[PDB]
Amino acid sequence: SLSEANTKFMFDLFQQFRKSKENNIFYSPISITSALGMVLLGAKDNTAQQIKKVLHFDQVTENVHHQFQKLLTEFNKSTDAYELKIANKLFGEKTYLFLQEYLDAIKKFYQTSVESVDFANAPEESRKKINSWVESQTNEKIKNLIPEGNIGSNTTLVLVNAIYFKGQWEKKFNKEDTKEEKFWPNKNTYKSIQMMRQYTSFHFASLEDVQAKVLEIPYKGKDLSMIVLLPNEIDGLQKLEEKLTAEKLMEWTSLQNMRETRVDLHLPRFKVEESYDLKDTLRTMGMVDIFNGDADLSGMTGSRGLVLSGVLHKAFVEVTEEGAEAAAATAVVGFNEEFHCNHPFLFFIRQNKTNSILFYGRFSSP
Repeated sequence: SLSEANTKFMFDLFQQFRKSKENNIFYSPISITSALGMVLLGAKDNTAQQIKKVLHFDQVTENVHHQFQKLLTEFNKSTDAYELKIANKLFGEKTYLFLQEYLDAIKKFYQTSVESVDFANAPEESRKKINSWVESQTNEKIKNLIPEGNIGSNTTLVLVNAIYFKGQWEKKFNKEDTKEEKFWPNKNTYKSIQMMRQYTSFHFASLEDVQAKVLEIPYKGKDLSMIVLLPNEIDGLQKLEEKLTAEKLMEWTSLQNMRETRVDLHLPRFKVEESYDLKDTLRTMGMVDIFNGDADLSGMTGSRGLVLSGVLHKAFVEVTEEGAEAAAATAVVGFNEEFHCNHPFLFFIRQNKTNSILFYGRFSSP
């Protein structure tokens, strides 16, 4: 199952991300999968086999690219209550020729469009053009995706994925009920925060065992939901993080294993913005040939010689009384019950029909 593969890669990412100093974590695993999927399509031999393993695409069954193409289709839908959109794009050096085969394949499986830019003579201005396209696909929430240092006059390829979601809560919060309260990042310390509050019935589950609770907060239309995992104890997050695997997430957070239940939901207004340099991270995870001289990306060009210089990700979420807005992008460069979220919690945004986790995060502090 592909949904499962993507969710496993999501946890493999999370364990790496835990090592940086940043308190909050927020990223789109699907955006990253999509960008690396476009790289895989042009990879060969061992270069390809390492990518497949990192993405868990070697564990999907029946061609994976076809299954991903079906997913991409589902992720482009707007109603009156929400917008979800995803796009893939290839920016190549103007004078540089890709295999028609490779172009047809990314067009077909990843809906990728192609734009030619002048990296050779204008690498800085090319950088800024890619960064603006990304703004343009993210309601301007992802700015400066690719910082200086990453594009040069020898750059021949930047593959980019952008994903954007904005949706209304099915049951909105009343701004009149929002109040300043303390948020405790640790047992013995606090920061002020605007706490939204409502009493309503939601699918709920108590996970007595990791000493946590789970809540589903639907978006209007119920195509998407935000799932939140709240440790029972102020300091219990570290255990929950150790025990939450893809298999456990799938069990605990399915409708099947939750129940409609009335909850004083207290959820803070919050905003998270984070950046990731993914090169060394993916290297650790198993993707080595692609970043060095062994690289085989001859499926892109017809011969070896292309190597990836970087992989960058940036992500944004904001939660308000009306709903939530979430965005991310990835660049690859080549050459009765209470649920009170007043201490750290995990959250994610899921597309319910496909069971896909589009965005995943940890809120540790305002």
